[PDB]
Amino acid sequence: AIAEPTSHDPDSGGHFGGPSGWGGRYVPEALMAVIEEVTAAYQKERVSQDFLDDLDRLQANYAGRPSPLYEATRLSQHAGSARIFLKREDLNHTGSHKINNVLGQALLARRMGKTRVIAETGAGQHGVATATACALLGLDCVIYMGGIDTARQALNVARMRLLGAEVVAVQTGSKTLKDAINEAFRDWVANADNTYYCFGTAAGPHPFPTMVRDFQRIIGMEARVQIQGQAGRLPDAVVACVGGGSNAIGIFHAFLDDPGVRLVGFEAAGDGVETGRHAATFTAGSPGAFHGSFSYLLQDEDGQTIESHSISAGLDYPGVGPEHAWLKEAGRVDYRPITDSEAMDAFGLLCRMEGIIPAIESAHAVAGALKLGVELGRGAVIVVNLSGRGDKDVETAAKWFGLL
Amino acid sequence: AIAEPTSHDPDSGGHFGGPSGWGGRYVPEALMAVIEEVTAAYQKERVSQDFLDDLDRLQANYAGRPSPLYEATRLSQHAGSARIFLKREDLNHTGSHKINNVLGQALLARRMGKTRVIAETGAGQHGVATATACALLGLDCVIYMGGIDTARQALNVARMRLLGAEVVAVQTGSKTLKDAINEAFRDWVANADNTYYCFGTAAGPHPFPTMVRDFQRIIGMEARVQIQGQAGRLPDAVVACVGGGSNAIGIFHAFLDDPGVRLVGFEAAGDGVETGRHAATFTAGSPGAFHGSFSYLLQDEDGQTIESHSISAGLDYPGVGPEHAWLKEAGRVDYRPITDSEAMDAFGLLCRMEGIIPAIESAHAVAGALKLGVELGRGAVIVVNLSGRGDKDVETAAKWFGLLG
Amino acid sequence: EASRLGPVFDSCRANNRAALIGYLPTGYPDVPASVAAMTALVESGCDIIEVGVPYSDPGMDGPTIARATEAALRGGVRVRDTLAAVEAISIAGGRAVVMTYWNPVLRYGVDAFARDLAAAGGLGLITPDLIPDEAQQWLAASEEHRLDRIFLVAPSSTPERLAATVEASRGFVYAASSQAAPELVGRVKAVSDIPVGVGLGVRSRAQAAQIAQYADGVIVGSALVTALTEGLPRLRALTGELAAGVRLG
Amino acid sequence: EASRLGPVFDSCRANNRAALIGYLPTGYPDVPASVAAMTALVESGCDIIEVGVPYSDPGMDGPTIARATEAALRGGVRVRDTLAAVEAISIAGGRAVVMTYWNPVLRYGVDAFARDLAAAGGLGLITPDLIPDEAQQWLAASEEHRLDRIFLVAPSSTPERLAATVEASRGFVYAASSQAAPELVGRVKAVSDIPVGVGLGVRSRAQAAQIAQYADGVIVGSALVTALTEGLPRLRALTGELAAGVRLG
Ligand SMILES: CNS(=O)(=O)c1ccc2c(c1)CCN2C(=O)c1ccccc1F
Ligand SMILES: CNS(=O)(=O)c1ccc2c(c1)CCN2C(=O)c1ccccc1F
Ligand SMILES: C=C(NCc1c(COP(=O)(O)O)cnc(C)c1O)C(=O)O
Ligand SMILES: C=C(NCc1c(COP(=O)(O)O)cnc(C)c1O)C(=O)O
Ligand SMILES: [K+]
Ligand SMILES: [K+]
Ligand SMILES: [K+]
Ligand SMILES: [K+]
Ligand SMILES: [K+]
Repeated sequence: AIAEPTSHDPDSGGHFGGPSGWGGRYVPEALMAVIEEVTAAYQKERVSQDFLDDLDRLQANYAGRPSPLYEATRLSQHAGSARIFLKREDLNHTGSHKINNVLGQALLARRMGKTRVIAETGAGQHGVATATACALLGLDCVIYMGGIDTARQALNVARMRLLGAEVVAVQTGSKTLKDAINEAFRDWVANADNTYYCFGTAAGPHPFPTMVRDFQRIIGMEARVQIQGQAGRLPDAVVACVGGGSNAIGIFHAFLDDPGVRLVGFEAAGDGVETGRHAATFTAGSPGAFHGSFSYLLQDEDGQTIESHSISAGLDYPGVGPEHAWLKEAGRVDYRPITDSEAMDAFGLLCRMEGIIPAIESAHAVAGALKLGVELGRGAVIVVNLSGRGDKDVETAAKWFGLL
Repeated sequence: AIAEPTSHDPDSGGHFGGPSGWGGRYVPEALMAVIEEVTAAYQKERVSQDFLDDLDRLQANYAGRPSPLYEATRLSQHAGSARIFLKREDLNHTGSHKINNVLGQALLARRMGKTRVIAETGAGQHGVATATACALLGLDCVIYMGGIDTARQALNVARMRLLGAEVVAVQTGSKTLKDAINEAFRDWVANADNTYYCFGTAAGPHPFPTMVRDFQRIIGMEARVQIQGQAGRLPDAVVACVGGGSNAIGIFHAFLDDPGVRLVGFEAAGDGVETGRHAATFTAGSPGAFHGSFSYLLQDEDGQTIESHSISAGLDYPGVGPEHAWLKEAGRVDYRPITDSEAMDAFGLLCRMEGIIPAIESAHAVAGALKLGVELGRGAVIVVNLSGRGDKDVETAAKWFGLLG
Repeated sequence: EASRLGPVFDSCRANNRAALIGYLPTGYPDVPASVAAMTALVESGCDIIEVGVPYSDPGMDGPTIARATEAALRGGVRVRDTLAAVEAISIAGGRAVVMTYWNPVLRYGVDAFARDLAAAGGLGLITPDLIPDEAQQWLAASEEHRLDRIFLVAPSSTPERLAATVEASRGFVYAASSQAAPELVGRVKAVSDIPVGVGLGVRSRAQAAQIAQYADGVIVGSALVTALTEGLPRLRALTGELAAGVRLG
Repeated sequence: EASRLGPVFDSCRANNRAALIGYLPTGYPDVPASVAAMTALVESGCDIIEVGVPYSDPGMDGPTIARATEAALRGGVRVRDTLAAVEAISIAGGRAVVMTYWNPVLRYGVDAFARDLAAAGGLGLITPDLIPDEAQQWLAASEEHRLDRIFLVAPSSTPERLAATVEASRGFVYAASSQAAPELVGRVKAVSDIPVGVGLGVRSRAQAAQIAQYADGVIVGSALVTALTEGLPRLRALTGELAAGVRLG
């Protein structure tokens, strides 16, 4: 459904909310030629039937869409007897929602005649998906990953290399997601004429926030149809974890114009929001320009980026996408913190109750859904985006629970 | 409707092709009470629409069925310009076809009032699947796994433990699949009153060959519809890898009565069938009684079991299911060996051409399809059962391809 | 006609005692040593010797016998050594039956193995993983070569299977199995007069005498291996104590 | 009327030379040492001083400046130190602009920072990650407080964006970047007469001389940091050499 725009789209400059100024392009002039080139190519191909046919063919026969919606009845007793429905993005090829965005952008990269694709990765799921599509389409691929993330997500490093993608370990700064983005940015600036930057979350300069969301909208469109078919009505709440915001905006968007549907994003609170070791951008951050957009970020009084901390590599990011900043300002979505301990408890609970090993990212959403079920009460319908599976996190989780 | 007891089912004693043919029940009398109770329970529930509805409901919303069928166009030149179609069981929940059989059997165990489920595992996919269903259904779970397999499939060991299952490392014999089966067997004979045995392949005593195959039939049923939609005709061949035989029989069955469709199963040849370090049960084995059935196995001149070897933990098994023996004797299915090197070559080719990291088991089927494509030629349509994904084999593959040291 | 083992149980019943049935695996700790031990069992009062065929995957055996058969197979024991052990036991004046899993018999050939076992003086075959449902070939060779056929019954056996298993057995029925053993013997007595042997992890004279109160035969195996592992004199002493237990006066 | 840096480039044209534009980051190796270094730049012949604001994630900076600003931040440098450095330069008789990424300005407040930069004696602002498309608040602040606004053009800049960028600049245009540096200057000279500064990793007197043959200003930064790291006397000598290089025109 990418051919038709939305009433929630930004202006030509990538600004959400008019005077608020969320989004935009806070980039060097050296990137503007390729940034305009990607923007124009996306506007051309999003209405091209050949493009849409290729994307749909890959989502069905290659990625495994639609992903199912599963009512986790064994969680209900632990969620105030609410009814928790899991949108099973963990079952996509490569094991997360990232493949949705990557298939779109990889096909676009080939349409533009780019010979080289680069990407950042934190949890390694965007890196694997990108490597996956570059193997499939025959494109050179280089993935940038913080050195700390290469250690705690080592399964995905080896998957990427088996898929024939180069992996560059990033040792600057906090050696995590934001530092991988910094290094890949520098690569794009130097090699813009032949290199496509396949960005993995709903942030960055225009057109990335909108384009990523458009490729992820398929999640919420399926979920909106599936919840009505299974439950007979729209949900009381749709929730998701929020790193940069791609899986959350993907499942939220189809429900934006449903006034009775609560939308709740759950962000990583690490050791606790009062400890200075968290990634809770909305809870503790403030507006600013960062990584190409105007949005929220964790920053000190001079505007220096504060390094984030989370047990989850995929949420360990001090920024957040501008459309979420707009949705928070409008009061359409609420954003709440979930700590390391809360996430890991929900992790174990989902293992023992439902036989689903989730990504630690997605466990933050499950943890918040459990709390929201207690708030909403018996019979409330809550759709949860289960963004990824937890094979990459099995070592961390076994160590956490003493299973070594 | 429901796939009624068609003409391929064994007799009431579990025999394929005659009352003293393949299959049967070569078990101690100490298990016959629980074997007859499982056989009666399965015969009752396989014709119950409410049971099939429960299984179908879990397959659709929990396991992600149907799995797609993907034409791997970038393999064609390595397959004599044939067209390779991948049946993507790797996309099932837990990452393999094993979840199809486990959901059927765990629903059955719950229908019987059993509270404790035991299972063997080699690659750890059947163990993870069993542990997954036991968590989902509130059953106690104990998985037996050979000590050598717990080392080369360590990812699945931790998955099983996170799912609340006890994992028992088996140190007897070759410390692989056949030895884990022996230990799970000993557990069953001691706890036959309250424990259900969730067997993970199309072997063992009746009713396991038939019941496992029936729960995996959905693979070939979907694929037969999907391939006619995509290629416009029935395939020239359907291929799969063969350990005990569950994923192969699962995709073969819908095609048994299509006489123009070749069926080829590919078994693990390890270092080579002439080296004595292989698992090529049909290539080098002979008929005998093993693990509760009469079928082919690797055995010496006295009937002692010859230990098998494969880089693939899931194919590292010296036996094979009795229905495959019957189809081989009948000439309906051909069985051919694939070495470690051929399988790892196909593993790496699927990685860099299609972006799919397969199970090393499944890599044997891809490798055989490439060879088969050369034999059949340009335009041949070959359906391949991609039985699982290769996350469990990433460390093994990384060493093989020099990504470590 | 009469079973090959019929006279033995008749003679034991006439002396107010149970038959002592002793098991040893061929080739443990090696072929000559195991033959010497089986001969020692004959000399020490065993009425029937169970000659065990070591098997690669013996799922029904406890760790004591499993380790011993593993050692025998490492030593190169062959199925034909079990036949030679039967000869030596026949020559020593003993009475031998073979206990084996079914696949070595299939590999040997059922009729061929039955022929050679009877020729070596064997009196019967105990088949722990062959149920009567699959025993068509064995039933024919058992009648042709006049060998007893000892099937197993279990505490879990349904009434139908227990009756069919007893009807199929000749010589005695193996009641493999804390009061489940005497009531399992009682269920066999309720449908047939065939002798019943009991295996129950017998380790002492006292345990053998407990079984002799209700059973026609006391089966001992694991304890004989353990005794042999210590030494041949320890085996003779233990077998002497066990032959005392099966006697009631 | 005229740009704040207008007279500075006028005095350089009359002397048949390019302006020497030197960059140093505030707070490296510490705040007092950096101000002493920036004063030395004025004394050693720098026409314009670029005072850099250290930023936590300086994606456009090379390793020399990025590591120095990182060290400055480890030492606790603050944005107010930059304004104190501009005031010291103005008192010493120098002409200072501030080079900064945009978020520190957003955090400070664009108007408040423009006002405080003007009051410190600063003459302009260089904005490497602010394009005119987002510069609405800065344009208003630039005019209100009579500050030059130096945007960057790139070799890859489209003709339309180069024109819009040049039109939006006051003081000079920073031609950030073979033959691409003179070509980029020529593309600017074709649409306007505004001075053009050129940064090109200048390290030697000869390189400054080459660029002075077509550019209105020569921008040296990384080499000045490298010299300060060796020591303040090394910075004085290198700045002198570069000062002579821009007179070669
Ligand atoms: C050597 N003879 S044995 O030890 O008595 C003997 C007989 C039978 C079987 C075993 C040992 C191990 C496996 N087995 C089975 O029947 C079986 C297979 C798959 C699933 C469930 C099963 F129950
Ligand atoms: C401190 N100012 S900076 O160094 O010039 C600067 C400006 C912009 C950006 C970066 C640094 C890194 C990230 N970034 C982006 O625009 C971006 C984000 C996601 C995807 C693609 C992108 F291109
Ligand atoms: C960081 C990337 N992953 C983030 C992630 C997230 C958070 O990213 P979003 O863009 O907010 O959806 C959620 N769930 C899973 C399974 C994830 O892997 C990555 O793989 O590079
Ligand atoms: C042995 C088990 N796996 C066998 C296996 C096989 C071979 O087993 P079959 O029963 O022949 O399908 C094929 N593909 C995958 C992914 C497998 O995991 C196991 O996981 O316990
Ligand atoms: K690639
Ligand atoms: K329902
Ligand atoms: K931002
Ligand atoms: K095999
Ligand atoms: K700079």
